[PDB]
Amino acid sequence: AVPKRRKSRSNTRSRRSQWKAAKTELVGVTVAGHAHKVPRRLLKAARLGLIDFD
Amino acid sequence: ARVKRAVNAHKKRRSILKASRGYRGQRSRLYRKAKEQQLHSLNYAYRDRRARKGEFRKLWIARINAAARLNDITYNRLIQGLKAAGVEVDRKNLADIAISDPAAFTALVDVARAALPEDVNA
Amino acid sequence: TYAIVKTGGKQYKVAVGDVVKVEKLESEQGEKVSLPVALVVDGATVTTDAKALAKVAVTGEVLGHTKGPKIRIHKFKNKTGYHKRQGHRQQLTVLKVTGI
Amino acid sequence: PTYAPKAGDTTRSWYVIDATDVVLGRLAVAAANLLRGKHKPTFAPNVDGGDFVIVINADKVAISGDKLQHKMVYRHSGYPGGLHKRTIGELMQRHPDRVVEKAILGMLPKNRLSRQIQRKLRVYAGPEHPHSAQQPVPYELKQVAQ
Amino acid sequence: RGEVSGGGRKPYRQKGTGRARQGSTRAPQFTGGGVVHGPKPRDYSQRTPKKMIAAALRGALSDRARNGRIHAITELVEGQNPSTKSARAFLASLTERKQVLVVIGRSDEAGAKSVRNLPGVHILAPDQLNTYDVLRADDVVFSVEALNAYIAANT
Amino acid sequence: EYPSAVAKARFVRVSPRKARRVIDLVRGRSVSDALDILRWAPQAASGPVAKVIASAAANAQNNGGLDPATLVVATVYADQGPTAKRIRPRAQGRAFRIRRRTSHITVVVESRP
RNA sequence: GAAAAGUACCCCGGGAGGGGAGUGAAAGAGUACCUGAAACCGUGUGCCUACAAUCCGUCAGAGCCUCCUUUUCCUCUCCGGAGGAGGGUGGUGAUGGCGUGCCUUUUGAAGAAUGAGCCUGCGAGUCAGGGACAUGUCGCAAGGUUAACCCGUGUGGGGUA
RNA sequence: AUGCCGUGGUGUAAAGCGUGGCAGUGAGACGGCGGGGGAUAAGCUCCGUACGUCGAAAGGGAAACAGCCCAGAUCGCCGGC
RNA sequence: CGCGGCACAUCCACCUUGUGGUGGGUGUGGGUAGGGGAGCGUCCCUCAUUCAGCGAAGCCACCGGGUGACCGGUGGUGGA
Ligand SMILES: [Mg+2]
Ligand SMILES: [Mg+2]
Ligand SMILES: [Mg+2]
Ligand SMILES: [Mg+2]
Ligand SMILES: [Mg+2]
Ligand SMILES: [Mg+2]
Ligand SMILES: [Mg+2]
Ligand SMILES: [Mg+2]
Ligand SMILES: [Mg+2]
Ligand SMILES: [Mg+2]
Ligand SMILES: [Mg+2]
Ligand SMILES: [Mg+2]
Ligand SMILES: [Mg+2]
Ligand SMILES: [Mg+2]
Ligand SMILES: [Mg+2]
Ligand SMILES: [Mg+2]
Ligand SMILES: [Mg+2]
Ligand SMILES: [Mg+2]
Ligand SMILES: [Mg+2]
Ligand SMILES: [Mg+2]
Ligand SMILES: [Mg+2]
Ligand SMILES: [Mg+2]
Ligand SMILES: [Mg+2]
Ligand SMILES: [Mg+2]
Ligand SMILES: [Mg+2]
Ligand SMILES: [Mg+2]
Ligand SMILES: [Mg+2]
Ligand SMILES: [Mg+2]
Ligand SMILES: [Mg+2]
Ligand SMILES: [Mg+2]
Ligand SMILES: [Mg+2]
Ligand SMILES: [Mg+2]
Ligand SMILES: [Mg+2]
Ligand SMILES: [Mg+2]
Ligand SMILES: [Mg+2]
Ligand SMILES: [Mg+2]
Ligand SMILES: [Mg+2]
Ligand SMILES: [Mg+2]
Ligand SMILES: [Mg+2]
Ligand SMILES: [Mg+2]
Ligand SMILES: [Mg+2]
Ligand SMILES: [Mg+2]
Ligand SMILES: [Mg+2]
Ligand SMILES: [Mg+2]
Ligand SMILES: [Mg+2]
Ligand SMILES: [Mg+2]
Ligand SMILES: [Mg+2]
Repeated sequence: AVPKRRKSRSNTRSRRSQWKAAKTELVGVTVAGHAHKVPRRLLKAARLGLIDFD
Repeated sequence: ARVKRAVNAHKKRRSILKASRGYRGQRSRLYRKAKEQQLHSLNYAYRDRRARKGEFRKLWIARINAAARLNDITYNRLIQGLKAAGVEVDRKNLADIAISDPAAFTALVDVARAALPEDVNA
Repeated sequence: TYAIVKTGGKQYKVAVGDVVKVEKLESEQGEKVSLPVALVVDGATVTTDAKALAKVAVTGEVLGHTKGPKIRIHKFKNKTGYHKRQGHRQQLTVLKVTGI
Repeated sequence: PTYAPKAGDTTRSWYVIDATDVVLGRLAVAAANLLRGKHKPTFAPNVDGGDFVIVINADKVAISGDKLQHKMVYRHSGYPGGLHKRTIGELMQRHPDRVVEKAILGMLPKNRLSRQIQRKLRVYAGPEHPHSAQQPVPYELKQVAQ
Repeated sequence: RGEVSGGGRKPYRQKGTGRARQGSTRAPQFTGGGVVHGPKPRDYSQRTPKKMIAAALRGALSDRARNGRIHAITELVEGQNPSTKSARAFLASLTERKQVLVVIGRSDEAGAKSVRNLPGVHILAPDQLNTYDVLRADDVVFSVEALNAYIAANT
Repeated sequence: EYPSAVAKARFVRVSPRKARRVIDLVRGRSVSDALDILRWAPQAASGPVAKVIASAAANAQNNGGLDPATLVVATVYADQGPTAKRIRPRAQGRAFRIRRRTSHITVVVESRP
């Protein structure tokens, strides 16, 4: 099966705009006084110092 | 002498693309497709310039019929009576009158009704 | 008051002070023209009669000569190689109604 | 140029038609014309002029007995063998208002504007309607003599 | 396409490929291919009869004479040493127009060299007069010997 | 309208579509929020984009002398850069082309209360 | 670039790259470099679009947005015009009618016959000959004309076979 | 009955005839009328028809609908029959 | 049919009374293969003239024009 004809700009764009990244929600944490923002699932690691904030 | 085509050849391309502004798809972007759409567009415009006279007459007739039946007479007999009375007011102006001066339209209806024959079926 | 003036093969509903674009008249700019009418409404009266109307004319003043919109024609037929381009620009005359 | 209706130009009124003995086709034509606004000199085919129409006593409309016995109403569900037929008699037994509404809708122009036009139609089977807040003036079918 | 380098063999198979058959790589539709009906060396020259040639030259000189643009001089420079300055002064005295034709004998080297490099001055021998040069010239300047030679040649 | 600073990253070796996927996450946000959104974004193109945004903020603070705490990512987009072409051999002697696309990433940050 | 005068120095950055400075008439010439079109890909923005069956246009046509002018109003008016009305540009197009893509080949194709993904550039009645026929025009005219060749800086003058 | 030849009148611009230059065409289709072949079937096949349309003809009508009915588009008009 | 613009042919009178123009009647102006007539645009040479580092070409936008191919003006970019 091969495409019968090339898609139109609108038809291509409607599908192409659905390929996007989901944004992760971030919470606030303070380590050694400095305050950072981390994803909530890493809150325990951030508190215990296993997170390298760079 | 050898002549490059580009300078001469771009004039019709620019004109066609300028004329095809507002089309959607390839029809406003590519010269070859805009050319075909231009052919169709100008044929449609030529046909519709002639057909719109009939369309406007149709609209006028409909509005005149509405006003006549409001004044209790058919379009049939209103036109026949106006012809008999020798009133040569246009259909366009008749519709304009019907919308703008209903009293004048009523007066015209009485004139046509008077000019109508005593029995229209003889 | 207003009237239905006949000119150039067409009819126009005009009142005093109106400006109308009509077909070209062989009249220069500035001078006056008198035109026949098909109906005169002066409130409740319509006068609806050839004899009474033939003695009434509207007086207009030629405001100038203009042109209609440019019309482009490109006649075309399906599989023939037939094409025909053509342009047109109708000549018009502008009237200012001052009479009735 | 000829008059072109603007937004806010159009005015609407309320009409109530009693269908106690009117022929179905006659009633449908009258209602369709009223809905579309063909009775007004300001009519334009691209503008939804026209007035609200209420039909009462829809169960009393005049239909011939052979029509009640033989006129079919068809529907296809989309599945194979999905054709369902009922007689006008059964339809009048169950939903008399639907017979009238279907007749009226068959007479409107088949375009988008008719979808918005038909929203002004109310058909009731009994002699009562809830729109007493509006004041529907009675409308009777008349024929202008020619 | 027969003279472009290469292009001898058929590039690939006619059938079973899905592409246009091509015959040679130097076909005119190819980039770098041959030129169709292109320029070749040509000889531009016509067989105008002598009677017409002579009549045209005579008409040109007649126009010049009738309008009064014909001058005759004995010589251009007094001595045997060319002097562009004096020659230019002499022609400026004779006429003031941009283009000048000078007809002098083939043996008058001092006169030739004196006006050789003056802008707007053209030199030719009496037996080499022709319509293009005469019509280009605003004025015609004859040496006496040149004028007599031309008149004697044409009887 | 607002004081601003610009930064550009030309010839970055990431496909423009892949760069857009992460740019759309931070367009319009403040610099501080955009930086950590890109920090915790799992996509690989989050690195270069974060570098450009940080460089633009640095330009604003250093050259323009603007307060870093008020910087907002106002404009950001990714254009196509030059594309290099490679060949991938396939079955039965066929040879397919491969494109190595690059991007030009432009960021404008402006300071506003 | 006329000339390397090919960006000292500082900043972000592992680099790449960039910003500020600086050179230059010009960086709207930064060794990816004269000019810098189209296809193609973004970002901002005005209008429209999630009850509708659309060869994608055309004719009719409301409503919005924008920019200018004629009125009456803020008369602060030297203002300027907010704003009110009218009129006109330009953008968009709810809604109504009409409407079977181009080429080729065919008796006949919107055709479910052929060909074309798109743009830019290139790609097909030419040249030779005192050839042949017919015409327009010019010179000479019961005559017209030279070929080879000769002489001239040439396109000019000779040359009767 | 028509059709055909000649002749005298009347009418009719873009008929006709001669001689040259330049062609294209030589696969036609459907409909009406008269016939052959076929089974008096074929959207079948072959002839005739100063018969028509299409081909190479747009517009209105026949729901749509080369060949049927009306009618031959120089252009413009928001005029009329 | 009405009113206005265009073109071809013919006729009628004027101007050089056919090389052709002036005005007025009448007819005509669907069109494939094909025949005839007249034009637009690009480049090069020659003659005359004219513009150009106070900005040529090319490109882009806008505002206009012609019966057609097409044209002009203004601005921006650009650098012969
Ligand atoms: Mg499978
Ligand atoms: Mg649009
Ligand atoms: Mg008509
Ligand atoms: Mg055909
Ligand atoms: Mg070879
Ligand atoms: Mg071969
Ligand atoms: Mg090569
Ligand atoms: Mg070559
Ligand atoms: Mg010779
Ligand atoms: Mg192998
Ligand atoms: Mg400098
Ligand atoms: Mg420059
Ligand atoms: Mg430059
Ligand atoms: Mg490049
Ligand atoms: Mg460049
Ligand atoms: Mg909706
Ligand atoms: Mg449908
Ligand atoms: Mg539409
Ligand atoms: Mg339809
Ligand atoms: Mg076939
Ligand atoms: Mg096809
Ligand atoms: Mg298909
Ligand atoms: Mg087929
Ligand atoms: Mg085939
Ligand atoms: Mg096939
Ligand atoms: Mg294909
Ligand atoms: Mg030649
Ligand atoms: Mg001859
Ligand atoms: Mg016989
Ligand atoms: Mg012949
Ligand atoms: Mg044969
Ligand atoms: Mg045959
Ligand atoms: Mg038969
Ligand atoms: Mg038979
Ligand atoms: Mg057959
Ligand atoms: Mg037959
Ligand atoms: Mg054919
Ligand atoms: Mg037809
Ligand atoms: Mg015919
Ligand atoms: Mg038809
Ligand atoms: Mg009638
Ligand atoms: Mg005709
Ligand atoms: Mg013709
Ligand atoms: Mg032809
Ligand atoms: Mg300069
Ligand atoms: Mg040039
Ligand atoms: Mg320029």
